[PDB]
Amino acid sequence: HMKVDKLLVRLSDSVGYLFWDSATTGYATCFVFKGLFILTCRHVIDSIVGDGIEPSKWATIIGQCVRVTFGTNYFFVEPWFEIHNEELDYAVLKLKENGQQVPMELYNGITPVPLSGLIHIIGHPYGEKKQIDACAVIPQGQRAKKCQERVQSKKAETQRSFQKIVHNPDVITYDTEFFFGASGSPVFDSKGSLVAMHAAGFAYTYQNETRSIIEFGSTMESILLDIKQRHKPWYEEVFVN
Repeated sequence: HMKVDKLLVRLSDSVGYLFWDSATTGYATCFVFKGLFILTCRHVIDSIVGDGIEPSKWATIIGQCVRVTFGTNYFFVEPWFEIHNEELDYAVLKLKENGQQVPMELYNGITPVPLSGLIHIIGHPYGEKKQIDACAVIPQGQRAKKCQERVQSKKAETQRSFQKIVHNPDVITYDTEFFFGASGSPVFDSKGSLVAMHAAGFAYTYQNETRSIIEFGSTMESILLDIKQRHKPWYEEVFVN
């Protein structure tokens, strides 16, 4: 369908390339969540700050070492780091206005989480050009079976490893090229409505190729509930008011 394809091209203007150069250098994907606030994965912030830094200083380091481009066209973020979560692997940052127009926010209400079918992901695999990809949902009930099949096929040449996606309705699973460094990329359902944020996969190297057993992202519903419970005053000023 092309009306959805034209919609996803429009939405892709809200998907950003996050770059950092701190003690290390790297990139990730992010997207405008609500207003000036962007979303990315929590493990990305951990890579920016690195290990052994007091929490009082993360906001200053983030403000000093992060830049975001949605295309001199870039945004800094505010030295502010308060809404985030390790298990759901999300982090909110706030863009600093600089006269350039902020792209439209992508959170557009309570999209149902697709239990099967097709989803779309927008982001920057390999830290290169922005891409829009279509992926098939892997239903929850087939996750454990899919993982063992593919591990055994390779060994032909356990499930304690995968037991963070097995009974987790808070994630969608799928197979995507966005495994290659596009963590933080927003995930859309077949209508082009924001449903999730791509998180990670299960990396391994086989015949000198880096591959992944399965990929997953945390649902917007689970992220928003966490924000609603843990940061109710912030939720009401940003989402309600």
